[PDB]
Amino acid sequence: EAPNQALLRILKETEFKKIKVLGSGAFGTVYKGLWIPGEKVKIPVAIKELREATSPKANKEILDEAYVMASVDNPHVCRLLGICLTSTVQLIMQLMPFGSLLDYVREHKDNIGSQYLLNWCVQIAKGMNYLEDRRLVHRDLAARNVLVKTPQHVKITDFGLAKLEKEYHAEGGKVPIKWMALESILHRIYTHQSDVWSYGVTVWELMTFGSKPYDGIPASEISSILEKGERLPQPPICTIDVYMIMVKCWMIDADSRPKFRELIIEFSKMARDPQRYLVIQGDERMSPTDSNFYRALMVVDADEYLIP
Amino acid sequence: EAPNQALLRILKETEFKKIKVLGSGAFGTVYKGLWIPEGEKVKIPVAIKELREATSPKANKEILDEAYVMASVDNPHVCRLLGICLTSTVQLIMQLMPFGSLLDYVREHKDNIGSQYLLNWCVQIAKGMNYLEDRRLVHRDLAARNVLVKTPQHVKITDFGLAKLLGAEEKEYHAEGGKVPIKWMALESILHRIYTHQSDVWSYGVTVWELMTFGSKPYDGIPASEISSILEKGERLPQPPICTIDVYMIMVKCWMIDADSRPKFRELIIEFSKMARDPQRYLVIQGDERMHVDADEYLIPQ
Ligand SMILES: Cn1c2ccccc2c2c3c(c4c5ccccc5n(CCC#N)c4c21)CNC3=O
Ligand SMILES: [Cl-]
Ligand SMILES: [Cl-]
Repeated sequence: EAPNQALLRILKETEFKKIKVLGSGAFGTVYKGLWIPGEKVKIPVAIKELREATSPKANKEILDEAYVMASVDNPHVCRLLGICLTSTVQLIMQLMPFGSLLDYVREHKDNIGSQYLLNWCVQIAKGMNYLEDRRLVHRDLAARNVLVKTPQHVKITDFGLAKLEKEYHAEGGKVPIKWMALESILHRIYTHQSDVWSYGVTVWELMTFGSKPYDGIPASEISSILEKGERLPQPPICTIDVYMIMVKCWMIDADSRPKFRELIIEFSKMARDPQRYLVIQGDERMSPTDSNFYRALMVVDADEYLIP
Repeated sequence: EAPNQALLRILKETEFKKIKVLGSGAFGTVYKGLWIPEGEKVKIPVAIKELREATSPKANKEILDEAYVMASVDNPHVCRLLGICLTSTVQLIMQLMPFGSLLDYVREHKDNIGSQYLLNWCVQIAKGMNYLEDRRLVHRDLAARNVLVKTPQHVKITDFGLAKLLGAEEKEYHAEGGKVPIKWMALESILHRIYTHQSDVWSYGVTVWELMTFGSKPYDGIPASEISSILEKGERLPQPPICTIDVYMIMVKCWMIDADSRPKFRELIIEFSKMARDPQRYLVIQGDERMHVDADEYLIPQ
């Protein structure tokens, strides 16, 4: 092949501070974080820290993870800012100052634009197919995990990636029942076509402007309702053609579900004529702005600093 | 062009129960069923089609394609689906025509069929067809068995399983093999697996035949393989005794070898509608003068 000249940066624990715990696992936990660096600018980040300081196998995994993430390089997949070799290893993953898409969309639903909505689907499909070109399974696609660099540019977190042979099992605790494919629910296994299922759901959240999927429904019921053939309802904005794309992602059979390269083609094709495929009231006139998540930090994007 | 806001509704199978089987196919089965919408307090009669297996993506893709068309078309003589069921084997839920296939209907009631109805049915079939020509969709399996009778007054088209949608770029669609029965298909479709709206007209001509003869089998004696020869030989379906030369002529044009020569559906509505003004003249039937908790498709619409 070719040399992987990916830079790995080692940051001191003093350099970064962890605001709050976003998620927890049997091994390791993930914190919302602020990184400073002696520079004026502050950078929002996600930090993954091993729960346990002394497990050879866990340490081997966390280093491979840091190897893949640093190895990853795509406009729509979060860059790995660096790692810090405490006894408990931590990995720093860039976060965008404006925040996540899900929150962003709820804040701006009134002013939201149809072209932007089709454009985000093409972008997420690009990151996922990039990820899938290497044999890499995201295991958690959702609108909270899609980050807004700018309203035109979004990126998806690559934390906790699993690399393939056909399928990989994953146990962490705090699992997201609603976004997972039924196959994943019953047997706790994740494939690319399972990730597509989560992709379908993500698009739904975008289309409804951030309504909660299967809202007010217990997680135990969800596995059964999927067997009965219930699925998410049509987004009022959505055309039948767009909805069909979501429906195919929610097909019980894995192979029936669309492959990611397909999804990129389709959405870019619909992106050429967005107004025919998505109908939003007062669609023609609607503006880029700061976000509520971004307000709390009040920040600098990581990508701009690193450029020099 | 315009956005398609036709809406497809997902329904959990617990919402509907199946009282009885209307018909069997190798693809799968159609059930008579009562559908209760959750929350809503009405009972809707419905027909549910269910495939034999969810095993194959192609099977999966075609049903999803079929369901997409049946939801997107809205015509008074095109049967519409109420919703879909994402179960492992996908389920199709459609408005129920209680009476059944027209072909079934004609044989049982041959003694009572007035000339107007036969003309009135012909008009209605064409009207639905003509809509599908507008929608760029070729039905690809028209027969009196695929024409259902919600009521004698009203009839709707059915079984879009074979139907394919033409590309704007391409005037005609060609598909490998022939799933469909030979007798209905136009000669170009048998020889070259070519299908066009004009090829649908040919099948239309066979559907009218079936009505005018009260459902007798086309080329009833003949095995399917021979049929391609006889058409080339020039034999065709014989004059329905009830039929005048003016009406039968119309069926002749449909089974013309040259597809562009045969009538367009638009024409067929006007030609059969004009006959429908003065039916006795254009159709001769003995005793013709003598011859004449709730849910519905209507209910769903405002
Ligand atoms: C065979 N059959 C009937 C027989 C007696 C009474 C009704 C039907 C019927 C109906 C439908 C269908 C229908 C809808 C889509 C596809 C096929 C349908 N069939 C039979 C075709 C097969 N298989 C239907 C059908 C759809 N609504 C029906 O009533
Ligand atoms: Cl999370
Ligand atoms: Cl959940």
